[PDB]
Amino acid sequence: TLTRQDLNFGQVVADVLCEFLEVAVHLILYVREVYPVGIFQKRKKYNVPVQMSCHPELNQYIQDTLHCVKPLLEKNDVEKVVVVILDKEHRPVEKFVFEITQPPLLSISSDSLLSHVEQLLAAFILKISVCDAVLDHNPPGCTFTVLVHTREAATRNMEKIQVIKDFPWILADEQDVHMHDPRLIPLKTMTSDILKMQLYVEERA
Amino acid sequence: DKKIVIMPCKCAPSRQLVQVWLQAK
Repeated sequence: TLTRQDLNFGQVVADVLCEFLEVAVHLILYVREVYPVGIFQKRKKYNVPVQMSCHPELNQYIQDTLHCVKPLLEKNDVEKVVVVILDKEHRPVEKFVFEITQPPLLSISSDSLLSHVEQLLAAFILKISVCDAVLDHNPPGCTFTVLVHTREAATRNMEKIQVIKDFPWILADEQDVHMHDPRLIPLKTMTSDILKMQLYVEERA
Repeated sequence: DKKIVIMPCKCAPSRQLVQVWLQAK
């Protein structure tokens, strides 16, 4: 396995990341109390406790969002997937940044993602589970959205609306993309043979 | 050079819609 393309053309990493992002997003929504705790049930993933919503439409929304993220991952068009927490005025208060690098060549010397996927991804999940300790209290009535930072260069004349797998997406406006000099809180970094991923939170200063 | 950053046009279900579903059982 010399190359990224050897792992089913990026499909393996995309699938593993989408499975991971779904569980991480649910856990974020729980620990930050974006939704009432009563919709979340306790499950196990990566042999560690996780908290997953049983609300059908919220579930489907998260899945639909990640269904759009998957092809972007496969074509190596993702630098970040960000869970953005918005206050009641719709201003970012907090961002959970999953910064992803998929180099074209596998790093020979790093540990095998696929042999240790449980342990490696569990470590992120465990940091999310207890992150409420290190973050500020969010104001009441927060919502979330998901921002995808792509590898694509912006062109002068580009349509704001971009349809992906039949769902309309939009170029993110400065209200969401910009936080004024946020405080950066590191949670976890991993370098594996196939994937480099860093999780950190940006909080409003 | 700036890259394309995108978000869904539609919001996730509101907290209140979920509260109502929960309270209904």
